[PDB]
Amino acid sequence: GDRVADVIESSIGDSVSRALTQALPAPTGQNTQVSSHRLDTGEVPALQAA
Amino acid sequence: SDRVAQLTIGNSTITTQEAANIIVGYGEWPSYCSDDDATAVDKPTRPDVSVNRFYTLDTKLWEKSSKGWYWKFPDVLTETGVFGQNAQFHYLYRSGFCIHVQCNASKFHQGALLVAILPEYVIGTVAGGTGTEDSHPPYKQTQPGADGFELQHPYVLDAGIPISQLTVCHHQRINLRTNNCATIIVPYMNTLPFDSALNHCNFGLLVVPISPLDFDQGATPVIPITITLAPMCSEFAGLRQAVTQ
Repeated sequence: GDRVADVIESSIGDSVSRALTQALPAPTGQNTQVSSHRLDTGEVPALQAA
Repeated sequence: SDRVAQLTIGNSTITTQEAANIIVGYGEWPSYCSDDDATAVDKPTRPDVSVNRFYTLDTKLWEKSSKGWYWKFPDVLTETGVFGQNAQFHYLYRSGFCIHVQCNASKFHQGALLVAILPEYVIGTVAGGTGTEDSHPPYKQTQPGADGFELQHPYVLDAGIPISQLTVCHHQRINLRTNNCATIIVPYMNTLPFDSALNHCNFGLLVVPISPLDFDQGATPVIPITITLAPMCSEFAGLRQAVTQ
């Protein structure tokens, strides 16, 4: 018997484990693709934030 | 999405966090020679990663009373790597370039450099000062290698042409408040589709402080400048023994 909106709109009792991930099949090592020269701005795949 | 750049060519990679943009010289990308334009019948070797990659020459120190330096191309890379052996072993040569100049300093330093690409930068002499002697420059000064040569009279670029109008060629400006890199991409420039790397120099790279470097003592007084350059779309032809000069 739920009537107020503070309990209909609730997430209490959410037992499902919300995961950000997904296990995918990796039977072999990852293959390598062919790559060329890039001489552009904006995109910097070597600069990271540990 | 403009002040960061990753220049990847070959087995080399330059990251930048304080870029301006990339200049493409005269609006043309480097390329290979057509069959219409070619004349030599030999099949040219096109080594794609062993010579098309970034090389790093040496460092010059920007002091207060620095006047400028020039580096002649492709004299910079004739004693360096697999590029500089093929250039010795071959008679012809054809490549573009991607020049990259680094000068990092604080947010309490100030200064500006003009980084220009002048084709066919022929060198002049002071004529003894008086103007009577038809003197000529030595080989040390015409083609000085990767250690470069310093300008004595940078107003006239040691050729009688003014520094002011040099921004009609390719250029970027390294303003230490705004940037610390300068990327210029140069195509092949010649009347001929091919030429020899050891006798003819296609262009010169001028680095001139228009504004003097200034800092208050307490800071770091040593501010280097490093030239970093990649051949692009390189081609070689005409194979014989190796000759240095």
